[PDB]
Amino acid sequence: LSPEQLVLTLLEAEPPHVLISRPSAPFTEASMMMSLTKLADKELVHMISWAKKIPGFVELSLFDQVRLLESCWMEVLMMGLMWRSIDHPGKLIFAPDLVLDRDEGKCVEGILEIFDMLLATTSRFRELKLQHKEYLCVKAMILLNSSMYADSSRKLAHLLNAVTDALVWVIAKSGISSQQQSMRLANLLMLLSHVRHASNKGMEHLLNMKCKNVVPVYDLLLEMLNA
Amino acid sequence: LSPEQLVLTLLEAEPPHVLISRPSAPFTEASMMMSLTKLADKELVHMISWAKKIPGFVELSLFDQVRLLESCWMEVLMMGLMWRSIDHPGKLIFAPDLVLDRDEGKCVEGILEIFDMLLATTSRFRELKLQHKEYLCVKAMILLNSSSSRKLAHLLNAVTDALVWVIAKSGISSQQQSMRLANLLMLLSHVRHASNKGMEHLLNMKCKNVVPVYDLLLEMLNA
Amino acid sequence: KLVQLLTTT
Amino acid sequence: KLVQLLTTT
Ligand SMILES: Oc1ccc2cc(-c3noc4cc(O)ccc34)ccc2c1
Ligand SMILES: Oc1ccc2cc(-c3noc4cc(O)ccc34)ccc2c1
Repeated sequence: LSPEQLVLTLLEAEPPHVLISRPSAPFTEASMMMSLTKLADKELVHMISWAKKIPGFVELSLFDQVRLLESCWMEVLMMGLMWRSIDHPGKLIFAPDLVLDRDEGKCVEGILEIFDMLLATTSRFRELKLQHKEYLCVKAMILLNSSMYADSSRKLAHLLNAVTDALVWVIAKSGISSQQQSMRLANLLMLLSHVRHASNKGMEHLLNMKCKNVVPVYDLLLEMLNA
Repeated sequence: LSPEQLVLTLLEAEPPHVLISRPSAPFTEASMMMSLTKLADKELVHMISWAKKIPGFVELSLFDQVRLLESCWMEVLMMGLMWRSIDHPGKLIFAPDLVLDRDEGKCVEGILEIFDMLLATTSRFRELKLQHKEYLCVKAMILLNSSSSRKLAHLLNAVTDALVWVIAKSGISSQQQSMRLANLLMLLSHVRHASNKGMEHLLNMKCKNVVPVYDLLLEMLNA
Repeated sequence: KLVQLLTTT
Repeated sequence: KLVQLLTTT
């Protein structure tokens, strides 16, 4: 299975586009969090299916599969957010019928901070001209490299290695310099830290919200949160 | 300033190891929190001098220097720790005479988890056989990547270029140079995560009164 | 919920 | 104090 064929299977693993079915209208504090949690919940379902389509994922023990997703679900959502917003400076395209500015994130306390982290990192990927195929590998790497740590474990590293090798290949095909190729790989990988940082901040904020019973936490998003 | 000169400069800038003695008696919740915090406080002082020696750091606006350091101080401390513990599987060498065991992390609620990540990530570095020169570059990238703004980007590329030059000087195939670069950098996330759990824990321990949080250590904790 | 989706299609 | 160490020393 060459790097090219592995990337193709990730493309085929891409989840479907989601909409929250909200008639276009101004966002208030209740409707905004309501929309974000309702969408995160729908996407979580598709994330599980997406993960099982990554060659070898289903061959991991159930403990690993569960632990890897409980660990990275928020990062994969944000990484998907950044890809979709890449072509729209200033905006965060959570969904076609759920688009937010920085000013809209002001109505809700603690959110403007998170949006800024997401906008800055989206902006960063935008100046590097993140390519779709790169997006695919990176998003996969987030899943496989999320949680901190024999038969199953070796398969993970083997699987993570495979995706790493797929990202190198994609960069190799851009035809750029070898120095430029190495510089691009590092610039893309260094952003994983930023995605993880916003993730920790978003769950912290989401968790506080749950405790206040201000958001309609849905079954799936709920256990992914508690985990 | 060639990559090699940047490496050579980072090697000289390495701060001296802070010597702290392990308490006489077997650790208690407090004696451990006071050891760790005392050591961290002293190391922060050296870290700030260290950062001012990173080529071009002092050329950034004061505000950026403050944001980088407040954002990465714990990661840098942990990366230093992991490197000092690299040739001692199972152990975390916080200092020459303060060699904590994984089990000693029980006399403190919730610190074992943080210790496990550190040990986990350390083993990964051990497995990759991290080299002194790679380590110097990585630690500096942590600080420059916690991210005048354009001057920080060229600073990060400068260090990235150095890490790339160091790995290339190992002789592994070009393909394997890329793979090693990737494998080393993927670990940055883990360090950032541990930093997050570690700082949240620390702030918690401060609210509990379990240990006095010094002036500099408190500023950094709050950011 | 997570586990049942992991084991079904 | 952080600002002091960065600029004062
Ligand atoms: O595709 C998606 C769907 C939902 C998402 C929610 C957040 C988010 N960041 O910070 C928060 C804080 C909250 O209270 C609720 C949600 C969030 C970030 C990225 C997302 C991407
Ligand atoms: O060189 C150093 C010095 C102090 C350090 C403290 C922690 C640490 N991890 O989790 C914590 C929780 C606390 O409450 C206090 C300190 C910590 C981790 C790495 C370190 C490296």
